[PDB]
Amino acid sequence: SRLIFEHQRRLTPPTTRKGTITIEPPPQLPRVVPPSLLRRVLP
Amino acid sequence: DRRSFSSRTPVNENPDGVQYRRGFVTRHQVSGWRFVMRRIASGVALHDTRMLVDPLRTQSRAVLTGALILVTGLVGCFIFS
Repeated sequence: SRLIFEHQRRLTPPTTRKGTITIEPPPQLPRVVPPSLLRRVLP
Repeated sequence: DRRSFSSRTPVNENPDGVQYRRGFVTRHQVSGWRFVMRRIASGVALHDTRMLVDPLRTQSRAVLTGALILVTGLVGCFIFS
């Protein structure tokens, strides 16, 4: 009646690299001094 | 050295900090907008956004030094007369 199956092993999909991706935090908002124009009109 | 103080804003937990309502623009916001608009204009023209060397700022500062040399030549030839 029916045919016969042979359980060949499963192919393997490209697995997800299940890890822990870390990002370095942004910088710390450095206080720029307003340029104090006497040292800005010279350039 | 001198033990300075970085800029800090903690969480509020209080019904006043939701009430600011003011839009005032700092120096950091306008410098960040200068950086973003110099990264976009170096991102639709140069087609690389690493921002190592930006040539559009070089060209625009070149024509601005041209206009500044014009203005200094005018103030130099006005004091001659």
